[PDB]
Amino acid sequence: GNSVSYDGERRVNFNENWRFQRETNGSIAGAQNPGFDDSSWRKLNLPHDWSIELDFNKNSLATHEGGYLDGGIGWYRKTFTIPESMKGKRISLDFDGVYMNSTTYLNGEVLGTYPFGYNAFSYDISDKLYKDGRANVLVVKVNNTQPSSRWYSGSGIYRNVYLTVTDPIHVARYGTFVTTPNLEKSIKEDRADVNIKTKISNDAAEAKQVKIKSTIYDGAGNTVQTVETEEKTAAAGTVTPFEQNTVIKQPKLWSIDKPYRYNLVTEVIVGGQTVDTYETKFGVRYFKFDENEGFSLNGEYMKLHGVSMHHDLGALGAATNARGVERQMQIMKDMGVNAIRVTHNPASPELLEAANKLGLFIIEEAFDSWAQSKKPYDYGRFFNAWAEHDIKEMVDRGKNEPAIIMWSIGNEIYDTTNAAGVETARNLVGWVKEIDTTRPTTIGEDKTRGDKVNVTPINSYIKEIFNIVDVVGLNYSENNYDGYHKQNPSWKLYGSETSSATRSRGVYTHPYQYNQSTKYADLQQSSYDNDYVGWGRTAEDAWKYDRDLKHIAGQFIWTGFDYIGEPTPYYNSYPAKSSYFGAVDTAGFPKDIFYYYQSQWKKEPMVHLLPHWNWKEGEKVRVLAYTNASKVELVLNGESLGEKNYDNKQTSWGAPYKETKDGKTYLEWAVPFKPGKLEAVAKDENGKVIARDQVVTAGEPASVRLTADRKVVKADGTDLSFITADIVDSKGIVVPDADHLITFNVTGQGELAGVDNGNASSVERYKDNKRKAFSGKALAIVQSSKLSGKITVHASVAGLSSDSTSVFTVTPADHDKKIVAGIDDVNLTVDVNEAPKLPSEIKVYYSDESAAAKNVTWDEVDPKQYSTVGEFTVEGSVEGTSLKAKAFVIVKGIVAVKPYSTATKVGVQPVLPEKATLLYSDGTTKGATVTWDEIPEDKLAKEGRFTVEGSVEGTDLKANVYVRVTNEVKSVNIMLQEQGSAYPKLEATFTNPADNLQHLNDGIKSYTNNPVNRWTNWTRTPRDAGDSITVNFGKKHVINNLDLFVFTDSGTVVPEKAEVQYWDGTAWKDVENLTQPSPYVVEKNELTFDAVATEKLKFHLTPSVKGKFLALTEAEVYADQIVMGETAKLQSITVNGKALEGFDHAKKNYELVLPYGSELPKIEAAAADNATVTILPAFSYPGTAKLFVTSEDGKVTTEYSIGVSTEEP
Repeated sequence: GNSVSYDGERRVNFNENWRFQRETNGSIAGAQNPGFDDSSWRKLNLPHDWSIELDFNKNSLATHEGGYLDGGIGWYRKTFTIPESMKGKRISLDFDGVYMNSTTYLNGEVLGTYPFGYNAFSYDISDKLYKDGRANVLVVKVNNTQPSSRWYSGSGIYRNVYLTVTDPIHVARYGTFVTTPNLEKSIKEDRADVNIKTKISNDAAEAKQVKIKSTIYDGAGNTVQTVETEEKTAAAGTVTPFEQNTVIKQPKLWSIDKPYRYNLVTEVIVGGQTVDTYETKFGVRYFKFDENEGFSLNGEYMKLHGVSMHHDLGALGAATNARGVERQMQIMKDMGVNAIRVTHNPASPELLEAANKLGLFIIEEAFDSWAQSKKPYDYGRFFNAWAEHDIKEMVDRGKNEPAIIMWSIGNEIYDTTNAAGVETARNLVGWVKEIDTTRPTTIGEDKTRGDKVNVTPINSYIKEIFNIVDVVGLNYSENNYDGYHKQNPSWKLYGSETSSATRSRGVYTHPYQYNQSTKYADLQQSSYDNDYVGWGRTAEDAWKYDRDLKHIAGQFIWTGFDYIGEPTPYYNSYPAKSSYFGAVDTAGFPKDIFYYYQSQWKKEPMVHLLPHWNWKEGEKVRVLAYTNASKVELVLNGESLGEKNYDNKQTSWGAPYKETKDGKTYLEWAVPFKPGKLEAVAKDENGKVIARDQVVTAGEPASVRLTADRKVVKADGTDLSFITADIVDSKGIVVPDADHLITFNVTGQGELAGVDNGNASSVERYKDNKRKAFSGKALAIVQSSKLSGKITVHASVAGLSSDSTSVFTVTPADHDKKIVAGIDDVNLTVDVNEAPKLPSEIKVYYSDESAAAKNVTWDEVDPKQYSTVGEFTVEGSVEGTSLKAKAFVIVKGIVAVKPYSTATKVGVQPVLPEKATLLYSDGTTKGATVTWDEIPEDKLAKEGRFTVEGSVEGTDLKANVYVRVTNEVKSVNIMLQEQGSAYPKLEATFTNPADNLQHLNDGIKSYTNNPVNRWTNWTRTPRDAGDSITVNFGKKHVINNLDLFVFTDSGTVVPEKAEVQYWDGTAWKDVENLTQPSPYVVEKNELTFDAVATEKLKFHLTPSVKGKFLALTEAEVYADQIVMGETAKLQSITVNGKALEGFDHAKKNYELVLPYGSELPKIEAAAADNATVTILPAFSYPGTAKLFVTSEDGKVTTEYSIGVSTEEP
């Protein structure tokens, strides 16, 4: 409980040294009062979301709409003391945000409560604090009862917390309001009129004469204008407004492509000298929403290329972070976005700051729902009492911001059709108009959609509300865009939410089909932009609707970034947790629709090829090229496939745009896949090259190379660097479908903030060290600490060469001068007897992220280290700075023999794969083609195993493999009947004696005229729960089809469902390719279920019409295959052919002490009755050889580990 630091700064950071606890076994009595002992409670910093830390409970009170993260009640506590420096002056506690139903106590007394929680609030605290110097105990209770939102929201203090220390006479909470009336006219004379409607409050015991000095500061820092008011009395305890006017000569206008701003410093003067100062940054701008010409900033017309977003920052959870929000805005700007529609709740301050700096329009949403709540614990529970306060606070906070151009009142509100809804809307508009009057108020409506093909008539109350608001927004109602403009010329229209399509990264299924909200087995969505919710639209359709109409200001594509929760195409699905709507995945890797929108909006030339190039030989693959170029041709590994081009179509008012004759905005080809490289060139209207892009096929996974966005970060303790882990081919090409487990490791002046891959269907906790790559990529976030230095990140994958990358951490004072911040170390790996390569120039990283390449002098080299196997380091120097370089080089290759195993049995040759691993005793993992030795049938037609030599190609040494006695598979041929066979036997939960179950495979049906064949489940006792049928097999074949026909009578009906299953040999498991049909009582049917090892095949049923019983007519099944068998435990263990000390099942690990520098031991092990043993020869000095064995049929196994140890040097 250290005293808060303070050095005269008006606002003091308060995120340090807090304690947290989450209720798990009922209420924690006595938490609020100081008497509680929180010694055991964990420490942490306040940008924090205790709902992302937890794991995905599928029984969480929040269903799929919420991400399945648990909510509940959490407690926060801080003990602190006020330094004497701040005694006798006003202090207040400010929260920028804390989720639902906050209740804060101080010194064991209720300090206040605030339900809304998406919005900042404050409490006055000076009186409560102990001026005696005692320890003040602050407690915050958060009661985010989980069923409270549609989208995942996090929990706890997810925004920065501050203390505000000011003189008793001080500027108000938001006591500044900079506006430039009539700028549209005054700009003609290069003169920006300014008004400063500042406010000051006096908490002193008696009124004092007060004076204001306000000076507008240029962006660089030089002054621009100054003003000073005549002194007036400030009545004690009340706010006395002031107003000043000034003119700025030749203003620098804020613009999307040039976001300039001015800083205003208001100094309060009492007694002839300053007593308080306030900083507020504004900009000079003027925009108009015209009912005919739409949006236009300054005197320039421009469409509102916008996207909706959610406050969710991704792997960070709900916790705000400046760099993360900045990265999101920068990516969206790179997409060509102009405006951001903020969620359905107010914006974080970091979002507004990023918008101002990068130049993006912002629309603030007030509420997700009015009094009519949408969830049992939603905000509507408190609306009647807190709506005015919340809307007033939001408008007051955002008013000075130049980025904001709107104040949305709500969205998707189900009581908006009632008269009371109109009354509430009028009241809300009035409340908003009280503070701010220079921005329109709007509302997003969806009920106007109706049938999305026709101009739906408008409900009367909706018409009244639309008249009330200044600008009207529409949800998925493109059909009403032009009609309502004709029927209501006064209105101004724009698309609040359009094209709610779904798409996953790296998934390219059903290219030639468009489906409306259809689930799939793999829990994915096609990236061909052909899947959407029923009310949504294809992105091309929505963009075509918006583009053609002048009066429409623009659209806001839903969910620029996907977010946790709301997986609409997979309602109530168990593994699905994250929305698919994202144009950029949760981690931040763009999808292909990113490039579509880039081509559509950004004016720079570019090209992107949609599908990856790792398909099967001889297959036709749909290839689409998003581009704004007039021509494109694909050079398929040397030969041009064919050129396609656009037509420079012009809109009604003459806007030029490109599109094909067919009316498609994207070029397309149908190409038979040929492995190799596929390059595309964009040719301008004259046929001259303007941009290029290529996709090249990848091979086997080779490495895990890491890339960081910003290699230099600030040491403030919160700046982040986003590192991308890519599974890449030996050539360095990212493998399109790579999905492996990556284990990270971070050391230095930084910590692992989180990990991500973007797999919406993965339920792997974000706050963990390891993460499974999805579509060949993964993301690890590292945050700097208070101390300068470097952060080193290490990643490793089983079977692939590891990699490491560095991130340099400089102090905030350093980050304005290009002092040398560090140098990246070259990583090299070469075969034995292979010379190295050191680049003549290496990248030297100054501060300010202004890195560059510089000359390098490399120290002498001794060829001894490369005519051998091992590891070492090489040094160098750089002329520019005294800092030294460094290089790590790995030498590996042929060392010793490598273990391996395979399997066989009677009548079948062993499984001889055509590739062998180059798993030498050094950690090598290269693969090479192998031809295994021929074996005669004398060895194969009996029990036992044998050794087979692997004639590897291109390598000096051959591979040796051992044989298990379990493998069994022959063919996939068709079979009709068996003269002699005992396999076709069946059993069921119940069967009627008068209906033989074995008659279901006679092959006879009663379509024309034949004997009646059926099976009966009728019983006087109801059996509506369900019954199942089973069939056994012992074949070595693959199934071709499956029968599920049905017989019906006065008592029997069709099954409700068929939950087919397979028995590989140890349990029951559901089969793949189910495709169960709806009732089929009329005509024939055919099914082609997946081929699986199905020693016993079983399917469970339930009655289609309950109260009736089950029946069948023909359910023949055909084939099966077998894999596994039996074996025993471990028997042998050795080190360099010797024994081992203290070897027993009980001990976890064993080691052998060796002289220092000794060659790594050869470690071998064997198992009784020739079991599968995962032998692991020693590879390097650090590490231990860990072995695992297969034994018996179930959990029987034991971990055997031998750790190499040495003596001192």
